[PDB]
Amino acid sequence: NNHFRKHWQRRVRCHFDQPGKKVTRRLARRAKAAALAPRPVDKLRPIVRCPTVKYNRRTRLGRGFTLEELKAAGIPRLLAPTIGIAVDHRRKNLSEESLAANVQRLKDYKARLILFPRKSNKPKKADTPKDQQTAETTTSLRTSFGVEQPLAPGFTEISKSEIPAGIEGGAYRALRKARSDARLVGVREKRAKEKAEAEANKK
Amino acid sequence: MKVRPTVSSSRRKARKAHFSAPSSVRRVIMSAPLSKELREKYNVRSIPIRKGDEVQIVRGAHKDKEGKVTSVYRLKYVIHVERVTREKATGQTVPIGIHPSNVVITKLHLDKDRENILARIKAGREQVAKAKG
Amino acid sequence: SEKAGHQTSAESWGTGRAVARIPRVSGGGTHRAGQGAFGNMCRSGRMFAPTKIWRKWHVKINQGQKRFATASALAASAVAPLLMARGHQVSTVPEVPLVVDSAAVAGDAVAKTAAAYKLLKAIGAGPDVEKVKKSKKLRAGKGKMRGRRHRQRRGPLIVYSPEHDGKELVKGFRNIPGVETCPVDALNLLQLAPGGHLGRFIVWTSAAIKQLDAVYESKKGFFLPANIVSQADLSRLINSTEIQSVLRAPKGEARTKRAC
RNA sequence: AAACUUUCAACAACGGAUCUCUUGGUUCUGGCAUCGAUGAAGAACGCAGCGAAAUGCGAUAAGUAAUGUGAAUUGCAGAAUUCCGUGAAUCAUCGAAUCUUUGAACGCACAUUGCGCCCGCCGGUAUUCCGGCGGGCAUGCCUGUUCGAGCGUCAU
RNA sequence: CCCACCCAUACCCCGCCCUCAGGGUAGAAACGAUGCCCUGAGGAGUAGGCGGCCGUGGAGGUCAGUGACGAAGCCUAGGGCGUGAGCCCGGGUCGAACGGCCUCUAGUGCAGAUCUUGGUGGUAGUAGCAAAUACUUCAAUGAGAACUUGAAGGACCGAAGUGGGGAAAGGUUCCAUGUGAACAGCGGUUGGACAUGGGUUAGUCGAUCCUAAGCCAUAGGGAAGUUCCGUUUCAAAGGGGCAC
RNA sequence: CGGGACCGAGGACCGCGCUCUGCAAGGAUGCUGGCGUAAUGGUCACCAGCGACCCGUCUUGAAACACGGACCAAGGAGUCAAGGUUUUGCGCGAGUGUUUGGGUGUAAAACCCGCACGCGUAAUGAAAGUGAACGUAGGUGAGAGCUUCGGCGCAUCAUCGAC
RNA sequence: AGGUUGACCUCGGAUCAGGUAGGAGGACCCGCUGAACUUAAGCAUAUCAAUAAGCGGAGGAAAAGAAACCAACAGGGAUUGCCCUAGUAACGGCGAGUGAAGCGGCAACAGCUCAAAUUUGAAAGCUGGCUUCGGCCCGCGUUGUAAUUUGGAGAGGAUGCUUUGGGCGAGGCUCCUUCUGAGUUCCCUGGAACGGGACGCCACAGAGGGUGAGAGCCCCGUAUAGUUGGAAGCCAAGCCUGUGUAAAGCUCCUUCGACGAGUCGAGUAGUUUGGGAAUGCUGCUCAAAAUGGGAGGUAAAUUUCUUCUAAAGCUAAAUACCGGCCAGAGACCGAUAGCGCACAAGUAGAGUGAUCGAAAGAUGAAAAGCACUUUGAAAAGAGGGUUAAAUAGCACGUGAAAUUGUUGAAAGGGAAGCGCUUGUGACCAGACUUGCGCCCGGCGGAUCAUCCGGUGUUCUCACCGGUGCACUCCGCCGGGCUCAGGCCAG
Repeated sequence: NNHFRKHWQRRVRCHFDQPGKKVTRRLARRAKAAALAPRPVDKLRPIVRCPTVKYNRRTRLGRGFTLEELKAAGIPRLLAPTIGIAVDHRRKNLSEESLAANVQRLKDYKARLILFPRKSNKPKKADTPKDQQTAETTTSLRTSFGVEQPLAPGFTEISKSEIPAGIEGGAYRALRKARSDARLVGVREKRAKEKAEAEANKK
Repeated sequence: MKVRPTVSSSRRKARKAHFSAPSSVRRVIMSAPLSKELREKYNVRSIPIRKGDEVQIVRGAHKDKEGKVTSVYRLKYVIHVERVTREKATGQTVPIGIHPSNVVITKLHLDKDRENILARIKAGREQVAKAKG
Repeated sequence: SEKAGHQTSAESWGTGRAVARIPRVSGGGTHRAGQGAFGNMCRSGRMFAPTKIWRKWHVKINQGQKRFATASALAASAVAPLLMARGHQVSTVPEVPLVVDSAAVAGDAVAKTAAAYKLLKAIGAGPDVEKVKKSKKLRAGKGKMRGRRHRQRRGPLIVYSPEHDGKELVKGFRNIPGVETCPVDALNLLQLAPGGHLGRFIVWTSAAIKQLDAVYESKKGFFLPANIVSQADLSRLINSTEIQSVLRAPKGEARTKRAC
């Protein structure tokens, strides 16, 4: 299995510039941090659950918070990207757990947020006062607001008295019954119409 | 060891720059040390050499000879000193090439540009010594 | 260059009676016309198997093996016979491994090269420094014209703690030839075993000596290895009573008499 | 015996190997975004006291202005530099200029230094003739101005 | 049929080399133990397989390495070591760098390929240097004259010329003065050679103008397009006069 | 009992012995002469006796034929990458792999970091799917090593069973 | 006057006023067009390859890009790129072969603008011209220029709170500029120290180069903080003032809620893809709809469900880079190498032309490149200088081999060359020269044995300081003796 039957030597890519590109990326990150100081270098990201059954056991960072999440957290959608909150309008909240977790995340960020006034001589009501403007700050929201518990806890201790009785008939038999019912859902409903029609005809 | 990224330790580039330097760079390259009493007088170690200076040769076969700098021939990096010459076959007198790093300047041809040069070198040396002190 | 030896128009003159069937440069009016081309045996031709940039230049080494080798070189640097076997002048060194108090190096104590050199002379690395100083020689070969003009021996390596000793001692020790400096948390095997030969002379600071155990405890996935031999003294093992009390009688001597 | 041929050695030839060198290649890495009708890239022809080329330049022609440096250039000739200076230099920088005939190449042509047209200025006795100088005259398309054409639609 | 004698790398005895096999060698006075000691057997080799060593360019370490009181290279009827590839020294020459050891690395080892480039032999002072009838005398110049010049003679082209002029092509070869080498398949004082200068004057001679065979713009139509057709077209494609 | 040739390996003692003050018994010593240098030895040139086809290359079984080679100097031809497979060394080991990336740096080096991921840890079936202990993880015969001398029996092989 | 006088529409002219396009470059980028050699035994499917050549068009990047997406999960959420998915799903004569995508980790992150609405109580919009810089005109435009809305919504209501404009600006950063440490100390070799020895010094500088041979301190530079002078930008802690005519945000809602057509889609043909049942593009024919439409990788009907919202448009970054410009490097090459080119090299030269295309580096530290004499017509030769060296003479560092000349030695009756072994001649390397041990005699000295103290060690061995008083130790010179010594031999 050697795919060398084309003119492969004309598009061979080497990577001698790997440390130089790392140096260039680090210089760009330092310049971005110096330009964005005292704001963090990145935006706040929500916690979302990965698709498919292979990866639905793990959570990660998403693109941006939903409009419903921002509305529940009390942050207007025009203010949100101006104070370092990423906003996604395509994502929806199909369940209450992820919505509540992201609302709590937004509330923690808003509680830890320091908002400087646009004009220093005229502070506003929603603006952080100068005597609380000084504190120890963070510049990495991916570090200070990462995914703390990506997977579920793999070990838990319970007392011997509260051991559940489990599914009657066994877990293996329950799985087999579920598969059999899923395969036979249509035929049983068809013979249900057939029995109903026979009863209506010969009532 | 050099640290700056604009500095090259390439021998090829160094030799190309040295042997293809223009006249204003060759003037800086063709520098000579001052004498001792000139060094305590002006607080200057080295100056670019020029016509009319008085030098003492301290290296080569014409060591301890003194004379006036009659020519500064920058095209082969040579100064022509008075009476430090030789004869041809015919007996005619031709000057002998001396590199400026093999002489020491004992008397300066002083004009106001040279005074400004000496004054600013002395001021720079003093302010560096004061800053590092 | 990938086009070297191929920027010509040349064709062979065919099978005949006079010349060989190498491709010959067409045209006329110049010395190049009729001359051979495209062959590795030809003048002004392409070589056999031209060198490519996608040769494997870098070698991937297991981090466990790197840490093993670094620990082995560190252990070899505490053995004074290996220090002499690697060519170091350590006869006046008071103790191996050499530990100097951090008060002599911390801050700007040895930020000056004269102060650093005086400290080396006081602690006894002076003969090694002088050996490196007078070992300077001009290189034999093309490295002189390719930027490697001189060769000299390796002197002491000073291992320090950047948190407690600072980093101005690096500037102090920089200009002394052969003297190298290293933080305790970034130890380099290329410095600990120069040329693959064990027993580098190391000047330690007290802070680095203290921090070495934390450094080797902070290496994740690596423990200090277990040796396959517990007692390295083969003479004691062989001539111990436990082995010698169960041996047979010797069946001969070192020299055997000729029978016939 | 010599000559001749061959062998060995020393010196001298022929030739340019070897060794050492290297203002050059080759490969990698880092940085930057900037040609042209306000006439590019390229081509031709010229320019130095004494040059054919390379280099630089354009009839302001190995160059001008400006800024800086501060005493050269050099093969010869000849001049310097009030050296206590509006200043040497085949010097550096470079923001002001000059920039021949061409070339996308633009009046029509060009295998011709060919032939025109429009408008000014100057000179020769010159309202008419002759000569010189200066500024213009390509195509496609856009916006606008102005002059128009057509029972194409109307009003009157 | 008999006796004696000759000699193969065969057989016997001895020495030495290598390989293989079998033993010994630590309460170490003990060893490049990867060593040493003892004993025995064996020895050809293509394709092919394997091991060890020698050499070259470069890199890390090391030898407190060699060197202008002479590095590298080169020459040597001069020596030493190795079975060998090779290593080392002496002598001469020469002028600026180079080597030993352990690892690392490769564009790493030549008698061939009608190779590749460059250089040089025998042939060999050889084949030739014989078409176009042909040269000779005196003087001058000069170092030198068959092939320079002047004169004196003899000849040839024979007007479809070995003459006097042009078109194409060339580009200074034209003229004067001077000239070492090179070239003129000899010779050269001569030269279309070399060096420095000079020389081409138009209203009337040609070009320039006209159109021929033909070629190229424009309108317009094709073509992804570089561009193709089109040259009078399915174009609003312009001249003159008069005016109270 | 004579006559002659070639050879002298080893390097304190040990042993087998005998003809036993010692010896011919597990390998040469003793005495004497000339010379002490080109005398021995070595290198080069040449003569002499004997010996001795010109090298590759190709062909088949082999020669012959054929093809290349006037001479000399310098180049001049199984390399590099990717992916397998077996063996050697090394680290870790039911795990292993830092180097896509991040941190850091005396800055293309070195040092440090971890999520995912690759391979392995389970197979079989076209698929739906299902999924590896009756037993000190079995019986019998071998089997190194150990043993309290009764046996216990590694690796591995044959064979009958179990999942 | 109406047979006139005009308003429009369309189409023209002008060296009209003002503008723009072309060509170059093209390594990387966006498209079009498009092979064959090769690999399949050969060979029309295929492979090479959706590649080379050809054509059009940009920029510092381009392109793509804010879902008519992926999915089927507890759902992710614009684009790009790296790792992985994965040599996997899948396609494939007679098989050679080909070959993605979702998820996941990371680099980088950024979002928006129109058409479809009546401003209708006032085209509120804009090009150009003239300006006294206040404006005023000629026009464009109602077959629609501003404000408002873009699906995430929005419009209309209700409702009560919040939001905003200017001007300085300390200070900081970027780019050129002045300036920076220490021996030419003594001796030797040498033509020349930059070599060797001695004594110093500097080092946030012992990188590199030059200087008559290997220079940290002779010179340029090199390291580090700064320090002079100048311009243009950007960031920025703070501080002065206007305040609500206007716009803007948040919460809730009866109602309304326009959303891109020869397009989507279908058939067919060509081409392409892993999508030769599930791909994309183009041509021809047909040709839509309003909870409609697209997709949901096996054809169809029916009933559901999930996801977005096409046929209009913009947008940095992470990514590419054999072209250009500036720079730094290398276990690369060292003049037949390395680019064809280290040199007046894309030059000389060849070809009608398209094109083809070399050879060629090194005197010496410094020309000091040979005065003068003499012989030659001259080139040159010989003396004689110059140099450290001419055994460096502009044929020039070193100067191999083939091949040649001279000198010296030798062999040769139709080949030489080679092996074994003598011999002759020529020329050489070794070895040897005496060592060691005793016995006398003569000198010069007491680091002889024992004891004491100190010190170190291997803890019983040593060294050091006092003690020897010469029958004891150590050197030197004369004699004698033994042993061992080189080559060839009996």
